[PDB]
This record gives sequence, C-alpha cells and structure tokens, in this order.
Amino acid sequence: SMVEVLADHPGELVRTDSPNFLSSVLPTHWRSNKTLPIAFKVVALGDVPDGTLVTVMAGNDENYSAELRNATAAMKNQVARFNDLRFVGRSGRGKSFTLTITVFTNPPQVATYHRAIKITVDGP
Ligand SMILES: [Br-]
Ligand SMILES: [Br-]
Repeated sequence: SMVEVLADHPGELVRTDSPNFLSSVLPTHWRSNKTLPIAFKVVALGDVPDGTLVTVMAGNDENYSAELRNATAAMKNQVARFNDLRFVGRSGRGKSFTLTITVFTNPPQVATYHRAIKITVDGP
C-alpha cells in the first residue's frame, strides 16, 4: 500500500505525476556525465512483477531526447534502482529537461519526474 511503501523509505520518496509511482530525489542542476549523488529509484505503488523494466528519457522543446547512460533498471519488490544513471546531454544554463519514466507493465505506463533537471558542462 502507499502507506506501507512510504514507511519503508520515510523521508526519501517524492510524487511523480502518476498516482501509481513515486521516485527518489534527483538534483535540480547537475554536471554532465557526473555520477549522481543519490542513485535513482522508481517505486511502484501498484502491482508490478519482478523483472519489469523501467526506462527513463530526458528532453525539452529543443532537444527531444538528450543522451543518458544506464537509463534502464528492473523492478524488484516494487523498486527499480538504477545503478548508475547519468545525464550526458546538456540542457545548457537557460533551459532544463523533463524526465519521463516508462514502466513496462502490460501495457506500459508513463510517469514524469516531479521537477525539471538542468544539465550543464560544469554543473552547479
Ligand atoms: Br544530447
Ligand atoms: Br552547458
């Protein structure tokens, strides 16, 4: 249940735009190709079988899909932990990216991370 899921990771998970998924917290601004400070996790509140894949993509109005590294993970006990997701493509200092999350249930579900993320060559 959502209460149970929150109680397993208190103070760590945020809403996505889907009622069915939560996520861990990403930086608001990060350096291109730098390892993330908190490994990204997508958390299913609904029934999602172990092994169900989850893929993320980043983009905005001038870059439909910015390069990522290690942008797929598999669900285990309702959590898909990305071991080393990296944001390679840069948004620049003036724009940010939306991160879309696709969970490959049958059929797939799309969610969006709750904040934009800026990616630059130097980072913050
Ligand atoms: Br790119
Ligand atoms: Br840049």
